[PDB]
Amino acid sequence: MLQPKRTKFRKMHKGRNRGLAQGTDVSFGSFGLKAVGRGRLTARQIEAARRAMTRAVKRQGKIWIRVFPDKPITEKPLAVRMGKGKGNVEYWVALIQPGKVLYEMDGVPEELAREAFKLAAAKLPIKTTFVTKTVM
Amino acid sequence: AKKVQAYVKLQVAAGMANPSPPVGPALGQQGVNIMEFCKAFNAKTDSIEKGLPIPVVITVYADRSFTFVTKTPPAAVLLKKAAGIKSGSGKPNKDKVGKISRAQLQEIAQTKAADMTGADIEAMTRSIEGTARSMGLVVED
Amino acid sequence: MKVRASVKKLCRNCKIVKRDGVIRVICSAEPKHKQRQG
Amino acid sequence: MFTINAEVRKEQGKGASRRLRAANKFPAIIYGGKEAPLAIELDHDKVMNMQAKAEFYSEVLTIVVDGKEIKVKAQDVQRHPYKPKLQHIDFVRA
RNA sequence: AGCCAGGAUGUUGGCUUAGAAGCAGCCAUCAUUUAAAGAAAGCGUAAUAGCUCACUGGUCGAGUCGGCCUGCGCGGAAGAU
Ligand SMILES: [Mg+2]
Ligand SMILES: [Zn+2]
Repeated sequence: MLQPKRTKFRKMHKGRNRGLAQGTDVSFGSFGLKAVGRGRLTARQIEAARRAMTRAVKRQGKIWIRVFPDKPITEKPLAVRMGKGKGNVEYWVALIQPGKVLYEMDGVPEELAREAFKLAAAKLPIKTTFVTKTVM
Repeated sequence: AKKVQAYVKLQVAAGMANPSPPVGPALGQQGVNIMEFCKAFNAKTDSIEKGLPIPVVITVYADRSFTFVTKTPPAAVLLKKAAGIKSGSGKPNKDKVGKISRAQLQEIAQTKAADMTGADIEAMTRSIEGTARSMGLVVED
Repeated sequence: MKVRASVKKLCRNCKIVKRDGVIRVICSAEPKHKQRQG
Repeated sequence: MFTINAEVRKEQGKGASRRLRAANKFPAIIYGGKEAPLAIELDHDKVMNMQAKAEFYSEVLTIVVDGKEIKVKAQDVQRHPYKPKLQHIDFVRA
């Protein structure tokens, strides 16, 4: 699973996930899996989708993961009362706003990339769409 | 003419007599038995060519006297003597193994005068040329 | 009968058909492919 | 050879622009050259269809405002974050 | 979309492979006759045998196809007096 090699701090405030995305254009490949929805992608989800794409294209073309899970998510364990410090870091998420290109791909035909992105999308908790590299 | 009653396309080296083992059970299953090619196939093998496989039709009958009309050995076999090479594929494009001319392929074509329904010399010429550029020996022109 | 929330044409002979408000897949070829949405 | 029919727009700002995009139009701007910039409104579907072609981003375009032709170039495009729509185009006078 | 014929030849192209001529699998993915036929997509065969399909001629005599953008709806949808 992806996670920062180091972080400045172990734990982050929950924060909010308002706003539209920044990395909105296909900037590295020919095709992209854009996020229509708003949510968080765990590192496990990103990895599951990546395995799905990579296996679908059969080690062909090339894949960019435009999102990195850099936010630690704490959980409290079972049977633990509500106070007494922040929970432990269990997993890492990328916050995803609408418009975020999540994955990019090239070196494949558009039909194959559409299939691969469909498999990956099925791995993911947010609604996605298939986008193409845009001239300007 | 008659409708295509029943037939099998499986044939082996001609010069060697009684070619039962290399075919075996395919032909002797529906209409035509074993010992009816140590003469008839040989009665037609001599006047054409010895020592190279020659495919033939077997259009069987209820009357047990099946009609056979043969074809000239295909380019599947012939383009071995003229090129001087036995090997075909394996490395046709990785590093060429066979060498033939256009004239010898044209020769292999002309010997096949009625071998198929063709009216143009150049058509059959490039047909054999395609056959050669397929199996893996570059025709030299 | 495959009762699924996701019913799909599983091959060329499958057909989606809506019967009595239920999406079904009927396959002339493969009876395994027949599906009901539910 | 792309010909785009545009209207100068009096309303500007975020409310007016969102109202435009709700009416299936979208704002654009023409700047560059020597004249003052010209804020226009464009029919969204026609321009979207046009800009589906790479020549739209390469060639000189013609924009007709008040029956008057302006030779421009599509120099910047704002798209919807996730919908296949256009938010805005900058046209530089060509 | 139906219905009527085809759906080929070189070819069995091959390399392989316990068995692959269209299919454990790896290439070339070319030519011929063509109105049209893939070096073959699903089956199917012990590989072959074989059912199709891709594609083209006739009958038919108006639309037809499937993508995106949207409204509303459909399934997904099981609990206890
Ligand atoms: Mg406001
Ligand atoms: Zn089916």
